[PDB]
Amino acid sequence: MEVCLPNGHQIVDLINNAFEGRVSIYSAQEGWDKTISAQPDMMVCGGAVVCMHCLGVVGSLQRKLKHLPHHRCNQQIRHQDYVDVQFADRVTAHWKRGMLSFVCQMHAMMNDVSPEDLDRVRTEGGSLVELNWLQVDPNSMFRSIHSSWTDPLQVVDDLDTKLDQYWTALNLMIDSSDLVPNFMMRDPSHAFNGVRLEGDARQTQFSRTFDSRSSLEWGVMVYDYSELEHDPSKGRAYRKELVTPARDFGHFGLSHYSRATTPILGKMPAVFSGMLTGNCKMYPFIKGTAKLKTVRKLVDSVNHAWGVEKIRYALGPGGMTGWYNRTMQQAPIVLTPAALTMFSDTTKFGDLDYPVMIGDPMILG
Amino acid sequence: MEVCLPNGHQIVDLINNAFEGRVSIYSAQEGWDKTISAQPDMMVCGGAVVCMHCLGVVGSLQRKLKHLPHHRCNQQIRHQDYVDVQFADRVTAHWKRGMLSFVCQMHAMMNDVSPEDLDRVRTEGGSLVELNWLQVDPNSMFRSIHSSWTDPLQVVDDLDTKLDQYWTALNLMIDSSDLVPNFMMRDPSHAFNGVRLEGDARQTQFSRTFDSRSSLEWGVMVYDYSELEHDPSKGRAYRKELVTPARDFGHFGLSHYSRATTPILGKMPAVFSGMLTGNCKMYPFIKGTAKLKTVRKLVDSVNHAWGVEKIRYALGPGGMTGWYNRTMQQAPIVLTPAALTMFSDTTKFGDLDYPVMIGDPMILG
Amino acid sequence: PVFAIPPKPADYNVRTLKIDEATWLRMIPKTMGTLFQIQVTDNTGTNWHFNLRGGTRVVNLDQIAPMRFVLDLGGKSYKETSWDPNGKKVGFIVFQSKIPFELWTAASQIGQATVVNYVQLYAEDSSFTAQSIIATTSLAYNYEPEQLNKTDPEMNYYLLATFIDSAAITPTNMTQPDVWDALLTMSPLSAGEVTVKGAVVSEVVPAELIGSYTPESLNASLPNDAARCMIDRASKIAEAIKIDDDAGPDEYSPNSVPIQGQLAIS
Ligand SMILES: [Zn+2]
Ligand SMILES: [Zn+2]
Repeated sequence: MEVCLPNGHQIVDLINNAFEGRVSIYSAQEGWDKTISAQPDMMVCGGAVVCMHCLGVVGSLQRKLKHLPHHRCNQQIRHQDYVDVQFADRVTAHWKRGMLSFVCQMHAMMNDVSPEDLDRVRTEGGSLVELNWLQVDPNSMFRSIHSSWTDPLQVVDDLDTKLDQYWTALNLMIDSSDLVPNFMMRDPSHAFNGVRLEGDARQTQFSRTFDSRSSLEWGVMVYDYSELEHDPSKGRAYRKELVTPARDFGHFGLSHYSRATTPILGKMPAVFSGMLTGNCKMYPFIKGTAKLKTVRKLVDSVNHAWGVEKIRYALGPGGMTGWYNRTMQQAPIVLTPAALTMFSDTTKFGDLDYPVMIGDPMILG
Repeated sequence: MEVCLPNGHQIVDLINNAFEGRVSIYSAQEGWDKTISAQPDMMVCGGAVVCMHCLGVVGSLQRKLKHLPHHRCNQQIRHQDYVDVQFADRVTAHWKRGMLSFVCQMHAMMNDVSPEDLDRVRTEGGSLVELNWLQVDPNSMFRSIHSSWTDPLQVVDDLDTKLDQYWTALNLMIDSSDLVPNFMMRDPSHAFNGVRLEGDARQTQFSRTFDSRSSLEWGVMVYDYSELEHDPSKGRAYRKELVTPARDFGHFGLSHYSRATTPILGKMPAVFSGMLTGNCKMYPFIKGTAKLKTVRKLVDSVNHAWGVEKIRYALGPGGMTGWYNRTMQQAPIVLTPAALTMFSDTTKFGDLDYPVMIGDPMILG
Repeated sequence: PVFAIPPKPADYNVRTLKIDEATWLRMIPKTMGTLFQIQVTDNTGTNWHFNLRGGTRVVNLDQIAPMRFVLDLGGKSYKETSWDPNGKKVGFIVFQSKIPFELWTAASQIGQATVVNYVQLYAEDSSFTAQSIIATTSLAYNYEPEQLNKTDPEMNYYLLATFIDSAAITPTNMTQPDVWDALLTMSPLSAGEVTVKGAVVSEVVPAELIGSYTPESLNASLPNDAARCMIDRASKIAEAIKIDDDAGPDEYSPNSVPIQGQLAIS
């Protein structure tokens, strides 16, 4: 049963999903459930069901598959040839679950502030909620030498629905009381090149992606607004006018604009799509050109294993190498979630005034 | 190399361009530059490149031409058979350049009024800027017996961009200070049949077009608001409420509506497209039916020189005579720039109160 | 030449194509604040104004084989707060530059450009309130590789469709990136050249075409794509089988068993 390679746009799709941790993987051990890691046997690439042993299309989403279809498999695609994608996908999956636990944590606390405490901060300012960063996803590959990316994915039912719900609830509260969070950024790119660091946070080394070439285990980074409180001319009134998120992002419930967090986990800021865009989706702030590199090893692997015409007729002009190049030039468009280029142009307060340090996430007035 | 006649809509296009002075003409002497008059060898009619010796299509805008293509030319189209178009185009070209120099002149002056002078007029009224009409394009075919339409076109780089820019600047100023110009009309048709004339202006004879059958040399006509100033009940307050352009045309920066001038040159008012239409284009106030007559001689010329079927198959039903007739009935639509039918319906002040005379253009309060 | 057969035209809306599917399109990335006004003349020396900015798309002419383009802006609006398409002009501009289109940001990188054709638009009111509807257009351009005469291998050939005007187009008035949100009809100007997914090939291997196109890819292929041709040749076989085969659902026949044989061994 002869099989063909997938088309360019289907590999672009694989990559886009990987960086949302939603690639549909099938292993003979665990089936279509990727909660427990196992070597991929098949992966869904833009509708097509691809064999991870030859990278041939052996099915589609239309007909259900319980096993890897019997096919004439060249068997020359090695695990090492596509693990970069598998890594990207699994790590993002671990990352989203980690980010969720963090959001819930802030939510619950914020949703417990006594009406008195709230009102006091509304009037004079000062701390309202503080989370010990040591408690932010303590046993993830991002916070412990013992954990690995191959570890089981924390089973979370309705991950995306909760992420949407909680992030919304949290931000609506932060907005109605003109509060100030120390875990948000107007432009996440400032995290890698802009904000000034203090404490241990100074040695931070941003890979700016999710790959197995730079430790992803690190601390929870947030803003140190301490010196702001101290400042006389920057009291409550000041905060209400420039610091509260609404001033730079717009009022949460009335904006399309995305909001980003500071590097809370995996030295990777999170971007949340605006509320009026439909729902609040979360995406890691990784460049498209970076995402594409996860298939760099696969290109050579395919070129070595498949026939010239087969590669040309499936991947298009320039074969798969050509596809890779043409895609690299389009990365900003074809490999970039819309939310990443949806930040408010106008920014009063900004991200460059106070320093970022490994510390406790918190909401204050 | 057999050639065919152009299609009806392409001749309609030629005419429309002629009355904007933008017909692309090629002469063996000057090439595609019509700065210096020469007999046309080719003209561009709605995309097609037509031979002016047989009126056959010898090319298009796609392939560049450096000479008149070698073709089987019947050579029966005489210069006299299409000069009416050439005349129309060249005269409009001369006209636009003349109108531009006038606008610039008002602009510069208005843009020199000392803040004191301005403010005084804002408060009490009275003259603010005055141009000696003898200085308005003194050496054009419109102001001197010595000049001719065949004279060289004053080289003006970016004619249309300047016309747009200056007309805008000038009107924005006139609007912000509620000023009053004596060179504008709410409905240019009133110039030919409405406004009452005084002085020598009474003998004015409007051809209502640009043709070689009525002198186009004349004076600069404007409104004589003199008796308005004198009137007690029509002081500054009155002007701010009814006379300033904004009241009849709308606020310049917020309107689609076109603004017209009084007969400044060639006894032909100019119409400027509204600012919110994209840009400010200038067009002479000539009826479509008038424009069409420029090809009346060409029709007979073609009917005499071309074969029956050739004319029928290119010009359509009724041949070229039929085309001419059908077009005459459509003139209001197919030969009328949109700006000419875009004047405010509501007009408080109007064009019929004060007289028009050959005088100095001016802005006052 | 041997594989090809008389081709048929194809329709596309360059604006709604996915650039990761139609390999013959290039685009200036949005969100970069890219915006620059340029000036180009037509073959009669007349100067034209138009803007290139984030979102602007072009057709990569190189490698598509002889091809005729016809653009129909009929039905579209393009009406903006300070821009009315009525009376405006659109044109086809062909660029020749060594710099990749995606990287453009300044007028200095456009190399050699010529407005090859243009038409004046007519707008009216559409069934949709507050919207203006543009009259049907037939803006044409014939891409003849031999006329361009590409020499320098680093030369790129691009095709654009935007508003052009005799007066500089104020960027805040007309904000559209181009007028590619229209109906484009491509017609091959040769029946001896074949392409595969956007680019010319000197020869085809029919059997490798089998099962290698996604619905997306087929739809985005050029009118002279080998697949399209394969399909028209194959349909003569389908027609033939049907003239002889009156088999009902699930019934075998002399024309179905050949597959069964392959399946049996497979
Ligand atoms: Zn396989
Ligand atoms: Zn001729």
